[PDB]
Amino acid sequence: VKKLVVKVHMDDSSTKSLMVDERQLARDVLDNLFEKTHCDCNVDWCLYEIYPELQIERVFEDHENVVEVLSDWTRDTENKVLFLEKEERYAVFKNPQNFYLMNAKNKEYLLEESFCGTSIIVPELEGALYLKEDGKKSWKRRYFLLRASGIYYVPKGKTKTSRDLACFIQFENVNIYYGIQCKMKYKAPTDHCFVLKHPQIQKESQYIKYLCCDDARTLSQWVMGIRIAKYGKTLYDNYQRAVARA
Repeated sequence: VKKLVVKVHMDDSSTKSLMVDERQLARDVLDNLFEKTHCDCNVDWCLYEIYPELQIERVFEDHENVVEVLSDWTRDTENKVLFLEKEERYAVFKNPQNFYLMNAKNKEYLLEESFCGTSIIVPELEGALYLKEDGKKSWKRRYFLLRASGIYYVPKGKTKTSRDLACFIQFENVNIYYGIQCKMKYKAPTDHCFVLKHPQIQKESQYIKYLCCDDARTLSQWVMGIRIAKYGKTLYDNYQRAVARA
């Protein structure tokens, strides 16, 4: 019964307003746009969330309920939905070797082990990243480790062993975003930044976590890796559903 009008922004500055009820997923809105825009229907097409105030942005995952995501938005919000190509969204499924470390046979076997087993296998990703200090234009280099449940950090004066590892954040409690203009705004070492915060946060908060990578490659590895850990088999299912429409 619950209905909502969503203004979807196109790349050429134009907009297309759709009627979206409480039952529609990002998958359904995309199929609707596919018919109306007459696009090539490639897997990179996605819904894209932008927060102009906090200057953060992320892809919608295809299984996400659109109304539910927009219900977190304030009445006076500046937030926009965009329809554009993001080739990073399913990068692991096109080239799994770029993340889990190749021909069609070895690509298939690697993905079936990582996604089609009993539990998911998350890339063995670890490295130092710059974490922003709460409310301060100050950044600190800490060693981080990617796990199935969340990201773990090495406390200053501890070792890499799992017993010494403390949990930084759990993926259940955050969406992952790109950080925009973090270098200029907060004196981030680079602009290769990702942002971890709860869907409900719509303004400045200490619980918005800002992480800066040394290069563009490191950013790509962490965003893809965290999305694998957070979304798991559903992300694989999203991709298979997208290939069938291409």
